[PDB]
Amino acid sequence: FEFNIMVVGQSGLGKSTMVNTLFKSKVWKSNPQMLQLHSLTHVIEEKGVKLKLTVTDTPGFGDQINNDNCWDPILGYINEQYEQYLQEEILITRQRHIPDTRVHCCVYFVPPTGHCLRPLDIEFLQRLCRTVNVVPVIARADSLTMEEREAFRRRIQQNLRTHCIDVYPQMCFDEDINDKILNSKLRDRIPFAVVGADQEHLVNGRCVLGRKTKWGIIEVENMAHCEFPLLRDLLIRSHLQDLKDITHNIHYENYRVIRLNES
Ligand SMILES: Nc1nc2c(ncn2[C@@H]2O[C@H](COP(=O)(O)OP(=O)(O)O)[C@@H](O)[C@H]2O)c(=O)[nH]1
Ligand SMILES: [Mg+2]
Repeated sequence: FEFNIMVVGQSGLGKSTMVNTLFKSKVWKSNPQMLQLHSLTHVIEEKGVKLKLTVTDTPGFGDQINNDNCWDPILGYINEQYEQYLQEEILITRQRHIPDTRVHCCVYFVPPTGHCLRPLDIEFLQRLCRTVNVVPVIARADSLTMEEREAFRRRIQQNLRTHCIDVYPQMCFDEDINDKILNSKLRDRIPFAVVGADQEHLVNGRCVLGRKTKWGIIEVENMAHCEFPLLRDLLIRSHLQDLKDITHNIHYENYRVIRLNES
């Protein structure tokens, strides 16, 4: 019943706002200077299904002049959870339920530059997708027009293919034809053009999360405004269990194979 998300990206990309946008979404009838990793856990529920959701907010990388090996604090934390799960699994006397602190999905925030992936993003995504499920998003997508979001999305998809970045949902995990059709529609939308908002607003008799601009409000849970519902339903509803299966059966097993061979 445990599910762990981690937001990863440069500072000023709306990551902390996105953590609050998830934890206060209207899908649920239940309302609820950083320099280290901070995990926020809330045992949420939707329609009679209890879920212990944990979202780990990360400090900003890429803000320094020298950002070489800035991925190691994140890659080190992910491997720590694999190592702790492995040590609990190899004990002679084990716990009846091993606590699952492994990251089941990483949400990587791409700056809305409108150009393409930067060398920093490529190096981070290449090493992240090797050990964890990664779903990239176009951060603060409202800073780009609808036509610019689509063109920027396509160029990123081209960068992911040229640099061999297998992003969730990985095409090598679609067995059923129904999965091949549903996931192909998702990969066409990744990276999601997301917009975050932790502020509520009264919009004609409805309470909604949104960003207040000059000529209206950007309802973040409205598909006609942004693609946050696509990211939200993937993580919480449609692909929650599949993310946990791939984390356990693929990523953790790969870590286990390496550790037991070098031992
Ligand atoms: N245009 C736009 N601005 C946003 C969005 N989300 C957050 N912001 C703004 O970005 C600023 C910093 O956001 P924050 O969540 O702290 O970014 P973080 O450093 O990655 O955690 C805030 O002033 C927010 O108002 C968004 O979806 N669109
Ligand atoms: Mg933040």
